[PDB]
Amino acid sequence: TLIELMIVVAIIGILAAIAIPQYQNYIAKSQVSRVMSETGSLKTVIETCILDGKTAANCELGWTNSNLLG
Amino acid sequence: STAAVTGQTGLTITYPASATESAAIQGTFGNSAAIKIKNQTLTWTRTPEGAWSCATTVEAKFKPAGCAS
Repeated sequence: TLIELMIVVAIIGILAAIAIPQYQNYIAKSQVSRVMSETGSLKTVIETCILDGKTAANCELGWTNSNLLG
Repeated sequence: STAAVTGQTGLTITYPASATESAAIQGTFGNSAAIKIKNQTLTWTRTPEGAWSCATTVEAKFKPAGCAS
């Protein structure tokens, strides 16, 4: 019957109009936290170099490239 | 364990038999050491005048400030 198909169309329209949360916040926060951890890992080597009296060129960083450029 | 015959194969003692030669305590890494430094050596050498110093054959980034020479 026509009314059943119209109800199906209405249900499809209702489902398609679901509110989408701003998922950008979660991804951005996770990426910033990952960069936070990655950059804070270098604090140990930087502090040891500074307290050892080494120059900038003599401080060996164990840095590996990060895909976030952080 | 004596200077002539130590109890470990990784430790060697070069003892001066005269007044003009230097003494040495050499240790080669291994066993539980990292694979990267598996066969390097660290030596403490003593000149005939009685001055001690340290040398190491590992890479510079692994050298402590004491044996940077």
